[PDB]
Amino acid sequence: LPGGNMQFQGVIIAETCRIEAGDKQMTVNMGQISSAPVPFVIHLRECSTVVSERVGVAFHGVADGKNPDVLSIGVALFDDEGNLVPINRPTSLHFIAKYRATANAQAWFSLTYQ
Amino acid sequence: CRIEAGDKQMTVNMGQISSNRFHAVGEDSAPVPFVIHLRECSTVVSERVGVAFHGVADGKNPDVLSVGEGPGIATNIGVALFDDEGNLVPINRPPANWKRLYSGSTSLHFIAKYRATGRRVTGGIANAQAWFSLTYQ
Amino acid sequence: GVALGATRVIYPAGQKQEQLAVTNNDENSTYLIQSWVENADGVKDGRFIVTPPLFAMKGKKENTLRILDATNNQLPQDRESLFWMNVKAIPSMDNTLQLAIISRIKLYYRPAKLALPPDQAAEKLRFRRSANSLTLINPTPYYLTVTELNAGTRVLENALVPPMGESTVKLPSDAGSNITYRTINDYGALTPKMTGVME
Amino acid sequence: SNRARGYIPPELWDPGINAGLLNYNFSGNSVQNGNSHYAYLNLQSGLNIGAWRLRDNTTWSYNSKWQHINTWLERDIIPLRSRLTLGDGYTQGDIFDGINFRGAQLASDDNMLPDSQRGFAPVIHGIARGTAQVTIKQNGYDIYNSTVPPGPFTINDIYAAGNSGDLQVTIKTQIFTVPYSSVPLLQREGHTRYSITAGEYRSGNAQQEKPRFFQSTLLHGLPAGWTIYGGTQLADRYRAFNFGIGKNMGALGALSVDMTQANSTLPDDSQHDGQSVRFLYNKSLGTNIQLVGYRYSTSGYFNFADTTYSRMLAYNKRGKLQLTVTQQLGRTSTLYLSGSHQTYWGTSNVDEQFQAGLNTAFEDINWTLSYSLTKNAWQKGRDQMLALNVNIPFSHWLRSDSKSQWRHASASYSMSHDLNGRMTNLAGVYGTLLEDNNLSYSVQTGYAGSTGYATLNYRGGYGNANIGYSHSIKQLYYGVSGGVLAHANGVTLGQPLNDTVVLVKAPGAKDAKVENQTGVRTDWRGYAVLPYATEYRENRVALDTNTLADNVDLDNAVANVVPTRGAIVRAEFKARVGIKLLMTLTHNNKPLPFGAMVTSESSQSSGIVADNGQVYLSGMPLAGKVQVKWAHCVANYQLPPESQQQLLTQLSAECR
Repeated sequence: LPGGNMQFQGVIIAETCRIEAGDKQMTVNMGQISSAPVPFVIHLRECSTVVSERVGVAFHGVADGKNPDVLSIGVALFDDEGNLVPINRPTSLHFIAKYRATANAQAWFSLTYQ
Repeated sequence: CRIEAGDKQMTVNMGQISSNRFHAVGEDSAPVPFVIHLRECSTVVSERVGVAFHGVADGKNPDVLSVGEGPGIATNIGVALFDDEGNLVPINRPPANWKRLYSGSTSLHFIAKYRATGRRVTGGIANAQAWFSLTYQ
Repeated sequence: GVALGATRVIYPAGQKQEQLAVTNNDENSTYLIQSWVENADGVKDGRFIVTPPLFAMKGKKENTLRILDATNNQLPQDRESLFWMNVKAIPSMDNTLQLAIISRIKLYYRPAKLALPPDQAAEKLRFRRSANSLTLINPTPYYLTVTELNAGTRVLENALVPPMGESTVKLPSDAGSNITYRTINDYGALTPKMTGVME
Repeated sequence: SNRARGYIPPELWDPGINAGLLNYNFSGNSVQNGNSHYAYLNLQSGLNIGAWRLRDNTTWSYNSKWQHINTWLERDIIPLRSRLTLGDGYTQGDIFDGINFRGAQLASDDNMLPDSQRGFAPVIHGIARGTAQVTIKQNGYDIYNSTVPPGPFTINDIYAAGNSGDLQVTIKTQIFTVPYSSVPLLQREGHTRYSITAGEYRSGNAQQEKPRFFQSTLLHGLPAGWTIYGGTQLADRYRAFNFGIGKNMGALGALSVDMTQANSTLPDDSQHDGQSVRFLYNKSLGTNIQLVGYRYSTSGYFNFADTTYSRMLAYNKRGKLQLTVTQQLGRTSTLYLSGSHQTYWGTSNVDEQFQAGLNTAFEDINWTLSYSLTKNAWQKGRDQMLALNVNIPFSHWLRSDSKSQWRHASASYSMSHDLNGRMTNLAGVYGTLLEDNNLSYSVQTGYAGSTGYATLNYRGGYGNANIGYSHSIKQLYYGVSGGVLAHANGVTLGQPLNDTVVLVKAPGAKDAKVENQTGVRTDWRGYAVLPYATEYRENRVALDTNTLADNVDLDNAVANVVPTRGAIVRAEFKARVGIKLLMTLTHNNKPLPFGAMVTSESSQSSGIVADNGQVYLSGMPLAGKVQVKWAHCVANYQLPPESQQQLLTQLSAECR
């Protein structure tokens, strides 16, 4: 005996990629000062490739009184290539922290989703 | 044994599911239950029934339903139906799990979930249509 | 750890509030989540209220932030409005450099009565080719985002054309005549490839 | 010592609460020719004390008496990952034939195991020379990808992909394939199931007697895909023993073979020995799915149900053959053929059943053509039927995101041809009407005589109510179903329950819809009952802030539960009632330090100062002061009489 038609409704929505770091606590151990390369990796998982690729990366923080491009001696950040990454500017990323002569600092890694 | 007239035309809403809920193929979303009622059933003729679900099978997996193709339609996602015991029932096949009958009223429960048949999940509407048939002993 | 439930938010006009899911899947970390609403140009505004503005969470846990509107129906009802929603995830700690994660997404204040369908708005975009620039003009009051902008055999940078306005992008002289583009629906899914019509 | 993906440790399972349970389902039918009234009330009582689930089913009938149908007690044994159903029940019937009974039944439960370790999935071995990563490829999909330390590795959490194909083990570098095919009788290596059962025998047929039997089935897996399954069905006058083996050949497919030998004592006091051999072959693959099943039984072989008849059904089955061929045309069309052939002993009667069908789906329209052919020598005729079904949603013509309520409506057209008798054409509109889609209209009219069926199902926060009218004979169906949960804090009403239930406790917050539910709303007291919850998994229960009252706020709107089967799991939410206010608090003409804590004194609330001293507080009265800790301060405040009317109150507060 035939039964009856049945309908299933539902919608799927994309979401922000989960963002974490290889080092726990979102803390980088720069070490005591006396320059010193401290590498740390940021991971973007738990999302689709299109969403992961269509992002915008920027850095924010307190600018040093002498050098606004150096996070408040100071801490500088370099990418894989080795180019200097200025702060306050418009799946695994490795960034190297260095000590620059001009101690706790805080930085804002900002990801904008298109 | 006649089915309830209301059950012959029912719609089940799965709500909204986060895409990253499906990392790899085979994972399932939040289950949603639905029931089918059989009334005035007589056990003299038969005491056992089974349910067969005929529908459009997906292109990459013939065990789940299809969500269609077109703009604004989720891809690599299908609808999977499971029995009350949690075992997968292959759609578009004769019934495999059989249930007993009680004189008067009988209720059959089933579960609907979202199954990922692709590496990546694309958002959008994932509506589907199927139907059920009863096979008596 | 910290994750939002949607890449974009749609707020219908007259709605009392909207919910947004924020989740974390780490059992041994404590996170302080702070939120606020920015305008199109990136200026702090009180037109929207995030509740809670700042709250702490521990372990595997998910919460819902409520977005309230105090604009008092001042935004125009003839077109959509754009806002930048920011979610800051402060890791509660107990030489070290601390990092915070700021996720920025788009919130579209959409009026009640609209002339054009949101899905149909994608294909109504128009293009103009200057000596070295491509101008995208939108005859729809809907916000439109262009992705995978192929000019011949090469791609170009993404653009955010405003409703009832025009946007300009670069265009190499050696780029092919054909123009192809993709748009994003309200669900964050790329629309099927559509050819570029010239006017 | 790696664990399965999505593993739940055996400590987060909630035993539940010591609570009662009632499920009422009253159905009445008024048939007018007539004016005959039928009532089929059903009551399902239940109790949860400790970790024991007591269930009772009783049906009251009426025509214009009570019948105790079922009664059992269930207890889940975690160390054995099994369940003991002390009382009434029935056998699984996976190996033998399912039979109702009343007695002890200790059976392994697969739901205890994680979702990854389910179905059939070959274990992946191999020694990794140096550090490397392994990827599983199937139909161009990375099934699993993770780093592996040097040395031998074992993978046993592969998802039950089903038919699919072969798994390419891309290690980073021996690239080798592993065949993969499964049948319902195939199990992963190491996985074990058992269904020990003892007690009396019961059945619906009154002629059948009530003997005492012992049924025990054991299934085990061996390396290289072997699966060995045995079983015994010992009884006083019936002895059946089954032995079988299943193997995944791979490219050839999957084959399961079993043989059952049975000695049966018929009511004629005659002993009969018989055998039954069953083959099950499954093959995948553009894609042509083939399923073949054969069951050949020699004369004199009978099931345990055949020897239970009264002291002092004649023809016996000889062979059952089943063919199922599925071919997919394109990415849209699916054609299926199914055939069942029956042979007996001493006669040429064949009960043939053939079902062919084609399903196609357009962007919106979904249409299907099916043909059925039932041949039975008892009736000396071949019933042939042709059925065409078309489903068309109204969104095809309606504009996208339309404000009309018709956007959820859909149309169905059905054509039925007997090719030798009366035809039928039925057209009907079905959809939802209420704000939360709790309504369901199914109004259809057709010609065979005119047949008009209109149902107005409704799913409220107290119970489900269905009213239907059938005109041909004027029948009227009415039905009220619901459930009553008696917990420690009181009694609540809601929709009919299904196994596990979640009692959400929101004291002071009333009329709060829950997310991803069919209009389940909290009562005036605040409690609510979810109809269903997943067993031994992580759930997600959330409250809709939009439906939340304007004077109520939730600290943690979303929670997660891990409910044991048949356990009433109580999830609580702290609801703060009062005025929501964002205070700009300043201390010594300066904003308070970031991260300082604020605790209410009049009420129980806490908050963070955050930036610019903008602290958000909920449930606060019209006056009073709080304590700010960063180092202690107090700040009294006063509110206008319209503060309650205003959704959010912004005031400038001054510290000590």
